[PDB]
Amino acid sequence: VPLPEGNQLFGVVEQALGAGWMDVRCEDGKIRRCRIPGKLRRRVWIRVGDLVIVQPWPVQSDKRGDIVYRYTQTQVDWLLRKGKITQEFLTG
Amino acid sequence: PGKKAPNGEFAGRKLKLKRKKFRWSDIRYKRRVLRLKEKSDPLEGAPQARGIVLEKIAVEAKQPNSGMRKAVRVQLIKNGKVVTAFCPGDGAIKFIDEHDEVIIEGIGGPKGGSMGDIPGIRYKVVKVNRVSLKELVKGRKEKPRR
Amino acid sequence: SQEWKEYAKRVLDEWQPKTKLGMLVKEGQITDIHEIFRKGYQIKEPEIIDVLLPEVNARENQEILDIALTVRMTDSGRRVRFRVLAAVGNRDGYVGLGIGHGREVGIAIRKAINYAKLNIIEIKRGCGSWECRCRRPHSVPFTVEGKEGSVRVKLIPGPRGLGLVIGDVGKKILRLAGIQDVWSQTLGETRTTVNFAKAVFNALYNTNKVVVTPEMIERYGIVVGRAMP
Amino acid sequence: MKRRPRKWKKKGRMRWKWIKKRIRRLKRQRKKERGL
RNA sequence: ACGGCUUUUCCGGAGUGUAAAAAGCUCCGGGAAUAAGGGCUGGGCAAGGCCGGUGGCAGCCGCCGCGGUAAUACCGGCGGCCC
RNA sequence: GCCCGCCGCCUGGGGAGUACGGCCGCAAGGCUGAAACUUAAAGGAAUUGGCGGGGGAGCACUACAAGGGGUGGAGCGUGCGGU
Ligand SMILES: [Mg+2]
Ligand SMILES: [Mg+2]
Ligand SMILES: [Mg+2]
Ligand SMILES: [Mg+2]
Ligand SMILES: [Mg+2]
Ligand SMILES: [Mg+2]
Ligand SMILES: [Mg+2]
Ligand SMILES: [Mg+2]
Ligand SMILES: [Mg+2]
Ligand SMILES: [Zn+2]
Repeated sequence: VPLPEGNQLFGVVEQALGAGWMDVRCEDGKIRRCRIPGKLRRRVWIRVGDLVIVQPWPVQSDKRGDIVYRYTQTQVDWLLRKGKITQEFLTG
Repeated sequence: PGKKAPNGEFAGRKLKLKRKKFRWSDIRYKRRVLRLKEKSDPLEGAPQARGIVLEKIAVEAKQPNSGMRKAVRVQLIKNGKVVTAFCPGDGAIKFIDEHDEVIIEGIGGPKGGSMGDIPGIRYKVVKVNRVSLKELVKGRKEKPRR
Repeated sequence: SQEWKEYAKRVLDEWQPKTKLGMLVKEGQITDIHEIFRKGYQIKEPEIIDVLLPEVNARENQEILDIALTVRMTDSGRRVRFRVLAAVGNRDGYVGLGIGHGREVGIAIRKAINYAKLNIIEIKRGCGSWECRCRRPHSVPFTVEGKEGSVRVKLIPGPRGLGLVIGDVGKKILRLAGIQDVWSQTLGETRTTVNFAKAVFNALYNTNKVVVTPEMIERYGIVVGRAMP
Repeated sequence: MKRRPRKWKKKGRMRWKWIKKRIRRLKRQRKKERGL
């Protein structure tokens, strides 16, 4: 239901680097080493290959970012019906 | 181990030499005489310092605490080094803007170092643009030049 | 004092002694507190002290030194036990120290007070400071030492009106024995209250082990037991 | 090397013998590069 | 709350003071009039088991430790303690 | 243990017996030996329990051994997960 705002955009989880760090491919072609904020790190489990909202850092907004929201399967289908996400983006 | 030596009436030189020799094993004495702190202190022995803010950051508390502590990076005017300073208060980070000038001092932990659940931070902010930060947090005053 | 005379009279009439010393006290063959010491008797009935030193039951003559709770581990959890360290005295020449255990605090306090009476001792007092020579029993007559566990205690005579220069446990114990001024030195772990109290108690007891001459009694004004004006 | 018998205790660490062997291996490499 | 009193201090004058001034000191007129803050409040360590917010967030914390929707420990009100 | 002598060594845990310098050895190596930074404990003796692919004693057809009858394969009755 929430949508990206400003620098926020859609991303796909690619690899888990441990220590609360993730690898996420964005919808423009940049692989970013993102950090999981503690507020949502203690509530929601996240696996490899999920759609999330990536907010770039105010400094060096090219390789580092944060993950601020994750969607569910029903939300993924709803976005697919709306026309905001495509099969190519899911499959990379 | 036998009796403590030397005890003789005419053995003063050896006794003084022994006491001087084993005093170097005291870490407090060694650092004062060799002036080791003055050699590595970014503040150069001052109680307070003035600097310019470069950016804002946040530091996670150590286990088993949880939370983010708001801090800033400060470049010192007197020698150009860069240090990290904590911003005390509830919502105090909102009164800091990049390129402001601040006054910092020690944070007050054990042995003149860090305290609490945020090791690695040794200083705290006291003034912002020549106005007390505690007032700004409480009110009673407005930050100058907007 | 008037309350305690009738209190001792009330206790004496309804008490049935069980030991030889209790029988001696009951029949009136022993009439003073000082007559039960220095002859090897065993003291097992608390009523003896109640009859001979009734004022140790006053609320101001009793002190609860410390309270602690200790744990025993079992497959059904933790079993808790209370340890209470207490002391009594007449503020003149006699003092006792005791430890009691119980499942709840009140039982432990009662037993600790009870055991303090059975461990009662008498001491010597005087004045032996270099800068106060007054012949009055306001301090220890000379330097004494005691120890328990890792704690060593040394007591040094002091001038009149100086106060008790010692930790609080020592303050309470010395006050209950009738001493007003002292200097002290310590070694070891004083934060272990039981050992600190026992060391002070032993130092007080060791005043009887120092050999003295009749001249010294006159010189330092040594008093054994009650001051007896 | 100097003796630290406290290091031989096994609680919370690996065996001292092999740490010594590893350090000696490391010191060989520095010495070789120094001679070049 | 009623009735009374004083003027260190405050306001306006005379003398003395001072190289000259200013302070200070002695008198005269008016009038309770002109005058209290800073830190702390779980233990160490004196002082609340009260109310309203926040909800592992924000924050506190010399050290030990609080905060996960019923917070004596964070923010605020009302009380209280030390100087 | 109480007393009379002399020499050697130690001063919270790590970094570290490391880096740099020097002497010795054919080599492998030996002796001497810091700092920046990091940390609230590390370490000792003893107590109560729980555990051991440690020992001993005892017990149980929801344990075995000696036996009798079965369930697991099919269709259906009913309860559970999932969809
Ligand atoms: Mg059991
Ligand atoms: Mg002993
Ligand atoms: Mg050792
Ligand atoms: Mg409050
Ligand atoms: Mg108190
Ligand atoms: Mg070398
Ligand atoms: Mg079975
Ligand atoms: Mg069978
Ligand atoms: Mg079947
Ligand atoms: Zn005296």
